[PDB]
Amino acid sequence: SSKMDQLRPVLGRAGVDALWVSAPANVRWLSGFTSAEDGKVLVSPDGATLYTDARYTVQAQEESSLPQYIARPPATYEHAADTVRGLRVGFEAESLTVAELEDLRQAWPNSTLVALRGTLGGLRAVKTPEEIGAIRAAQDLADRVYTEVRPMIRAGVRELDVAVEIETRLRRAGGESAFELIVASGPNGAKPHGHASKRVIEDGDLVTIDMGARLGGYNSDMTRTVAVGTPSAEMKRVYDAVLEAEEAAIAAIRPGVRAADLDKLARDLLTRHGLGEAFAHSLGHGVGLEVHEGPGLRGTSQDVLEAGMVITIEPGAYLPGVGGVRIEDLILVTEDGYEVLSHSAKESV
Amino acid sequence: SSKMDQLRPVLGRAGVDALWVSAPANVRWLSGFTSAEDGKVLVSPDGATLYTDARYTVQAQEESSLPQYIARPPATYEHAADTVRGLRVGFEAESLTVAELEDLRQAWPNSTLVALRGTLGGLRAVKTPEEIGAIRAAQDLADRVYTEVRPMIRAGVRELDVAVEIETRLRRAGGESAFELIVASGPNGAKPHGHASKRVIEDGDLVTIDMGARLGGYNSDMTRTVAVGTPSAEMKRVYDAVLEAEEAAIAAIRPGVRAADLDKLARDLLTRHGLGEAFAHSLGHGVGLEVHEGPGLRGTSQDVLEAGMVITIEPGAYLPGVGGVRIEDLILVTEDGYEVLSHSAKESV
Ligand SMILES: [Mn+2]
Ligand SMILES: [Mn+2]
Ligand code: NA
Ligand code: NA
Repeated sequence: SSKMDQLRPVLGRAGVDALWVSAPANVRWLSGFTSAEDGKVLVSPDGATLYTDARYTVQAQEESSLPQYIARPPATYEHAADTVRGLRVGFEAESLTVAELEDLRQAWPNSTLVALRGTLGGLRAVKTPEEIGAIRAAQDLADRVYTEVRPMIRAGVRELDVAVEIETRLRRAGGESAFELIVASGPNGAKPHGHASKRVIEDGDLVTIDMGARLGGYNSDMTRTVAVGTPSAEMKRVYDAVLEAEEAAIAAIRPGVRAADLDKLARDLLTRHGLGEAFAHSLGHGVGLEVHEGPGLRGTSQDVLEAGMVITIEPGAYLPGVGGVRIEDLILVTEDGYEVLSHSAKESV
Repeated sequence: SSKMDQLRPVLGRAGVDALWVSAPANVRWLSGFTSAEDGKVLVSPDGATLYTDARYTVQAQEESSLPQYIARPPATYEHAADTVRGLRVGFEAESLTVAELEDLRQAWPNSTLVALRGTLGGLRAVKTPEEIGAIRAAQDLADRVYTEVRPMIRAGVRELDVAVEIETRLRRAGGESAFELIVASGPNGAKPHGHASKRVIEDGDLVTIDMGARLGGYNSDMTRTVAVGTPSAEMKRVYDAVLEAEEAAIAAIRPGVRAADLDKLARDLLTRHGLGEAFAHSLGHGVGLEVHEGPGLRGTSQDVLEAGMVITIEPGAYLPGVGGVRIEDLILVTEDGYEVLSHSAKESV
């Protein structure tokens, strides 16, 4: 099915006649426009139109699968007004500011603006071959840079300086770091939400490297933990347990599997190995135009995996004050299983 | 005056009894909390409270000048509800999403939520000595890195690689690039909104470097243009005109001067030197917790400079297809004039 034909039944079920698309990832998903922060799309009974300004005339003509109307706000949505007269027009309430909604309400007095909250969550969950190709290119860049930087990860090096080297090489390659880099050594390994500090890596530390590349608008995401010297017996057990959990959850991926059941498989396994008050509260997430997008692999998830989805699998176990381990791979769901896209080594410790 | 005593009369004039502060820069401005994306402040007739979750208990106790209530959303604003019963509660409509407003409306059914749009613009325009000190530290880092990287800017080097070197050194120093770096050489100098491309710098090019450092939460901002080899007679005239405009506008800074009149001084000067269909449409902006904040130096501005404000002055002239020049300094308004905070050399071409 075409993207528009995927979207329209979702709008029907949501009880709207039209949709003002303002989230940059959904503007780009629908239209192909790659400067989507400066575009908007109106989906309506008359079709679908990309709105952007005259700086982007040539670029939008070349990129957009949708006809274009060229103007700056507020001319864009004022021009759109007659198209939406008498209609229920959905908008993306998790994205749109109150001021932006006020602007639309003033411009469309003969329309009913309808807030959509979770409605479009996971709209982009299934990727086309072209999209998968772009994600592969991003992840291949991430793997190349990780493999280049890995030998620098040794005693005497600051976490921060490992992160700098990763960022440097991603940028020199024409990409960028997809999110704030995590290089978490020793007790810093036990803090999720920690990034890369000035802490110097020492012999006996595990080091967790959580990184991704954004390249051509698409993201990748992986996590590795490595040993510098010989870790404690305890941190080795932690590492082996998390690796066991990761490889077990990956091996259950197939069309039709419930995201929540993957989460349960990992938490049960960690619990059997003594780590069931220590683990991460989501197992993973979709990756695409955003680093974090649908589906979600929480215990409460109602998502069901299908072929073409790209997700992470990332069990984690944290021992506050001591250390912690995360290991994550980027996975493509296939017609009868999965394909691991992230190829960097997973080492023993 | 204290920050709260600055804010309360603004709220009075705006016709509200209370304010839900959600913009991270204003959460931090009022409270001192430095992880302000994960905090909110309620200003009310009962006082002012910082809301954040238990991950931040110790940090918020140490940092916050305001009492704290520790919880995750929605417990935070549900706990706040009885404080705002019967009140007109302002919220920051340019920041808050529609979904976030819906959440507050459900939690505060006996309150009236009042959208504030431009109300708090320039709230943070005047800086304290401590704030100025933080901005000086950021700009000093920017100057140090610019001076280190300047000699690499030569024929044969990609724009992108100059940007990478800047980013690398800012990050290694414990800061970061404040915004997407611009290194614009040759005809790329004529494109505002261009950043750093793979274009190789050549003899005869001007190169425009637009950069800032974020350090300890505060930003800096400057722009330099330099010559690689000998530029055309025309681009030299452009450079000299823009430098003349910049130094003229800076020299008019004092308490009481109108931001719009600074803009007029620069556009008149560029027009006298043949560049009055070529120039930038704002002369500059405040800098602080955000790179772009009040005041604004557009022709339509109603802002008036006062002592303690930190602003940029940045005339620009662009010759599409040929080249362009921007030059910018970061300026502190003083009791009877100004002080230039950005110290990097401004060269002849
Ligand atoms: Mn990761
Ligand atoms: Mn600048
Ligand atoms: Na991954
Ligand atoms: Na400046």
